[PDB]
Amino acid sequence: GIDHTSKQHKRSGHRTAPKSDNVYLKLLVKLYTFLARRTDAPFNKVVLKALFLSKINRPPVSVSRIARALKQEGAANKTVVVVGTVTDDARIFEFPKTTVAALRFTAGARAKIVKAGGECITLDQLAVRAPKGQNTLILRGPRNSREAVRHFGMGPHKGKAPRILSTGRKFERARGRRRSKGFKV
Amino acid sequence: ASLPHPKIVKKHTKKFKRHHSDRYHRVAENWRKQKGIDSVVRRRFRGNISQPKIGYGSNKKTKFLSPSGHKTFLVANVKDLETLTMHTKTYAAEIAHNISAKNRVVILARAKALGIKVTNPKGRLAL
Amino acid sequence: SAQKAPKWYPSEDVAALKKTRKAARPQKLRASLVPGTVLILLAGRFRGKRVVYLKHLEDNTLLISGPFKVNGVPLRRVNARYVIATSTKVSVEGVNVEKFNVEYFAKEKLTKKEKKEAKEIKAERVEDQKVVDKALIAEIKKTPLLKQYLSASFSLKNGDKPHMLKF
Amino acid sequence: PSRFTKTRKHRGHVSAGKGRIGKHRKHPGGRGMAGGQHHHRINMDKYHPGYFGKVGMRYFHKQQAHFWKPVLNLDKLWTLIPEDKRDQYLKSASKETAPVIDTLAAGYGKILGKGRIPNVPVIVKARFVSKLAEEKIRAAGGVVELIA
RNA sequence: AAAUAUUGGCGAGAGACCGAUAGCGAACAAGUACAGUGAUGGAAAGAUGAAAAGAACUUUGAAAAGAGAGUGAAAAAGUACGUGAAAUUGUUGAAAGGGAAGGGCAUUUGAUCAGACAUGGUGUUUUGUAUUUCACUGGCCAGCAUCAGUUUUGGUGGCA
RNA sequence: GACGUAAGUCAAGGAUGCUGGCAUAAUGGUUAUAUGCCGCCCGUCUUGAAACACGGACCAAGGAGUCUAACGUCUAUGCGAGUGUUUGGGUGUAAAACCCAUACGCGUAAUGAAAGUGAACGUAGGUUGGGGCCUCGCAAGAGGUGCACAAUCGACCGAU
RNA sequence: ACUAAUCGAACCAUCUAGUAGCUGGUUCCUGCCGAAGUUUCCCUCAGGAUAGCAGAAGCUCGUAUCAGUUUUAUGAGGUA
RNA sequence: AAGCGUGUUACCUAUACUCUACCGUCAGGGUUGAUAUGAUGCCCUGACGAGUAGGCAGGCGUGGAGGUCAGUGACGAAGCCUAGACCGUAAGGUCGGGUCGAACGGCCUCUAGUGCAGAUCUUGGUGGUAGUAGCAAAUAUUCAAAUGAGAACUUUGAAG
Repeated sequence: GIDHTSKQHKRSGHRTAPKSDNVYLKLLVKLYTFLARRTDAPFNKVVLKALFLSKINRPPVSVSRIARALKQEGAANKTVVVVGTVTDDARIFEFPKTTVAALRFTAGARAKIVKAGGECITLDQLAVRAPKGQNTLILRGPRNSREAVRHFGMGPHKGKAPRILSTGRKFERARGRRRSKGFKV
Repeated sequence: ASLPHPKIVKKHTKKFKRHHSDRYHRVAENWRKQKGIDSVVRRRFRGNISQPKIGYGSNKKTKFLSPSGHKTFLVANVKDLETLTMHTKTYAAEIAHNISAKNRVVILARAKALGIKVTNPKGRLAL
Repeated sequence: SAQKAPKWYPSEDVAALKKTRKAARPQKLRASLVPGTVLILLAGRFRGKRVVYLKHLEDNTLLISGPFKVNGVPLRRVNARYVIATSTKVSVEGVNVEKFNVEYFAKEKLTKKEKKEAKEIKAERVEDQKVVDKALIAEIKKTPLLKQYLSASFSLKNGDKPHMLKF
Repeated sequence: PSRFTKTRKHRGHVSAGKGRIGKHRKHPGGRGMAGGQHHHRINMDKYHPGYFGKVGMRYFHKQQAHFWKPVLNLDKLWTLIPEDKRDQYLKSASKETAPVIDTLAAGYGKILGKGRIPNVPVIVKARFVSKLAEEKIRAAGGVVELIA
């Protein structure tokens, strides 16, 4: 007998392999797991870990975010790495020249980078030039900006978005919402 | 004379029958849970049937092995045996029920000449 | 193809035996089993037969020769666990046991072809048995009643206690 | 499909996933949001505040046509111009002949003021504008013209 | 007029449909037999065999029918007819059996069942040159010796 | 590691050596019975079932968390500030497949009840922590940099 | 009382698969984890809603802001 | 005392603990410049394993769709029986024997009216209860001949 102090036979709770089925991605995973295991730089050990993430967990990193990382001093020549795809943007107008490696790039994204003189490559070519990740930088997409992130944390005095298919006046704007009617939250 | 293997043990030879399958002809012989609440067999009152559990698993280096020392593998024609010919040491060819006798004779002749062990050589023989 | 195939094909090469760290350590006999002591056979053709121990072999077995003229038991080899030693010890220095060895006790060549499906002592065996008993009979005769002791069988009485018996 | 529906896995278990004690009935708590004021009060309040009751005057025959009002933030302003001429227009800021953007033809109602447009002359023809969207484009030298 | 519905009727074509306790209630003489005064209700019942070639004829029996025979690829297809399961029953055989029997652990007994390796094989002259005509192995089960691990049980030594 | 001057040996990171008998019911399997001990009749309700609680004579077949409109979370996929061809049109080997314009939905701005109004002083702010990266550092470590994200204070739009 | 063996509201069909917090049943395997009968509110007491209790999906990180614990010091309590 | 009270030891046994083997789960890992079936694989280490409701995963099976196995098949498919065997922990699969006569499998994927012991379940069928209860109101029949194979019930006669 054992006084099991916790969840015995507990699973890690961390993704072991990407539960998706794209063979190319699994091929790419086989690349980094050899790299992460046989290297020492903690860089690749985190790039691979973020590779298992879901569609929501790999949000589209805007090239505008990329430009901001370029504006981050001490990183002018640093190559940019983004797990997940990268989209183009209309807010910005002049993207400084650099090289960016990421999963995917939209039609405008590839166009904007190339017409910026940039150099987009895959994670494979990323390994080729930077085995241990020489002067790289990892950029993660915004994760607290989805729909349902505003929908969690419900409760009175919580002030979070209410899940409602229909939206507008006379919907969730009655007693209990304003102290005028009944109470307020 | 195959690759020698660790000494064989099934670790529970007796087959698992459903509770009270003996006394009722409409209880299917194949094993099942019997997930009632009153069930004596659902929790293993000593002196009653022990439901299958992992610990009754065989050894990994014996899984799917014949007591003769082969992993059986059935066949239906000469061409299917060709994928086996190199591996006479580990796999044993086997003839299916739905193979004609005149088909069996050419199969057996081919297999025996190749020395591939066969596990139903005496089926549907003509005498 | 009513059963397609196993993809992962197991190997066929036999991995060699591990270099086990075991050695042929020589046998160390007991205190009561001394060359020249009187033994009693326990199991086999000659159960309960009084005999005399001659020489331990490199076959970790006991060359035993009760006087074949006396007990009708000729020279042969027995296993250590199957004999009880008796404090009665005789002299064996006067008899030589040099040429009794494993190849001399080679029973016969058995194979899978020249086999007697249905169902002749070597002459030289008799004389070497004779030459051994020459000194042995002259030796055993030095003390009274021992000839009869080696002649007679051995059997337990009623209620006699081996745990209390002193051989 | 159906073979992955866990009722298939559940098959054999007496309650089929709805409990031995509860013994899933037809409609225990009523139908719909029944009893929102009697025995569902807390859910209809602590998850859905402001459910029961009304507010605001009742608009009769409210036609969506009048309240059509797409929003065009100044960052999105340059999207209307074609990509091939977009770069051509970012460079060579031509006050003498500056591009026009027909947000109305683009079906964009009112110009808003998210800001940060390059200091180039741009003519904007939109139904509505803000206070500072005018200011920001005025700072960039652009003028705005009004079309219904 | 058109574009639009159509489970009625007819016609036409299809089905990732059902396959005779399903599918129309109805695959068959079904809205039938059958019940109810009536309003109504409402069945069960598809398949021998390629071909009836549907068992002539002989015989016992009053006859049915049986035994023969004969047709038939099959009569273990005979109109009580594709295959023919079980519950149930009979017969034979096998067993056991003192108010249950039935099951689990393991074993005896009895019945009954696959497997070894009997290898091209330490080769050893083809009767006008491919039988190595002696085996090399491990199949099973044991015993002994030496060990390693776990541990048990003493007996003796020195010491504080 | 020990023994060893070494050579190597070894009780040293998991059993070898030798011998015998048999090669089949011999071992083993299954089974039937007997034996020792044990075993309540199962499903369900209940705190409590073996119950003097209820269903269950038996057996074969049928037989029960499906479908869909709207969605939620999560995941997978494509695209991605867009997105969605299949309302329709063209086309066709023809209910297929392929192609195509239009708007149109949802997001790309919210906010008020409404009139309306509608998000940059700042490097899109600061602070704290923050993976990773970079500089130095044999290496700790030091710094610089800090994505996402956590909390806070700001700023801006709307409402009062 | 009787109104076709049906009567304190006949019978036939449709609505209609009327209804149900109530009873009964809910069909394969094996793994891994693993409960509650409690807060409050309800014409609420055989039921619901919530909080809790469970699993699963995981995510950010890597030895910590921790601990059904003791000790030091320091309180506070009105039971024996 | 085989009682009481007390104490000394020795001993017996739990799925208790310790050691080992094996299985599975989990955790940590290691495993590609010509070394491996080219990795959700293999390998190493260690810790664990109860459990209804409930949850999740990996699995077998049924009806069908697509592709594939130039799969099986009248010298015998499916089904069925089989104290015959084999494989799996099981879902089950495979083979052998017998009947049988015409379609059916394995793999990958897809789909579903998809897995039975229950529901005073349905339909159909057969039981023990069983050659038993019962076949007893109405006074009541008998002899003979005849038909007929067969007569208590048929005919007739003679009675009552």
